[PDB]
Amino acid sequence: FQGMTEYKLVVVGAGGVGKSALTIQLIQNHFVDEYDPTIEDSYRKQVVIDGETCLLDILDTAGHEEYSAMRDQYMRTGEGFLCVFAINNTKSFEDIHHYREQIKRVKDSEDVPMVLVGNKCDLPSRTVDTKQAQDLARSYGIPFIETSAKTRQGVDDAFYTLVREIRKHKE
Ligand SMILES: Nc1nc2c(ncn2[C@@H]2O[C@H](COP(=O)(O)OP(=O)(O)NP(=O)(O)O)[C@@H](O)[C@H]2O)c(=O)[nH]1
Ligand SMILES: CCCN1CCN(C(=O)c2c[nH]cn2)C[C@H](Cc2ccc(-c3ccccc3)cc2)C1=O
Ligand SMILES: [Mg+2]
Repeated sequence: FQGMTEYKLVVVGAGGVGKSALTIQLIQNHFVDEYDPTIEDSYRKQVVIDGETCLLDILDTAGHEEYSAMRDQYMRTGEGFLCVFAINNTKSFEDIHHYREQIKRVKDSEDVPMVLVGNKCDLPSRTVDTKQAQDLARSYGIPFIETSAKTRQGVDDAFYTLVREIRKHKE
């Protein structure tokens, strides 16, 4: 034993779905009301999951980005991916297929650890039903979790679930 296990997590999805708000709620216990578009930012947190101490290295990505060799390079180093849409934005849900294809291409694999995240569950303007998102996740063989970065519903669960998926794949 030379130190805690490290997990490299990448958060992807369309512009404005709440990738940064989810990550800042996890790290700082703070809700960000402002919309400041991301290029690329990285965070670390030590947590205990299923009795194992580990270090989460989290990469928060841009939601609007043309083809970039530099974006492919950091995605290749990711071990697992949170694929985020907003439950009030149907286009962000339709964009999930494109994120999943991008990940499979860069990792050269059909079997990459991933969790589908439906964020902004606190808002009254739902356009994507729970059953539709659950059906999509079942079709991919991955978990689905509903979150709110404002209330904190599901935030720890999304990240911890992704770690559990990475552990299953290693074993
Ligand atoms: N009501 C509510 N608002 C949210 C939630 N998550 C994010 N928001 C709001 O949505 C806006 C965009 O959030 P942000 O985290 O910056 O989105 P992003 O996916 O990181 N955008 P980008 O891809 O440009 O970096 C902000 O005004 C933020 O407060 C949520 O769960 N509920
Ligand atoms: C230290 C400077 C570089 N950073 C920036 C921020 N860090 C800091 O501690 C910090 C504190 N003050 C300012 N920065 C933690 C961060 C650790 C980290 C996160 C993510 C990844 C990753 C995940 C997926 C794919 C590829 C890579 C790999 C590593 C990091 O190493
Ligand atoms: Mg962001």
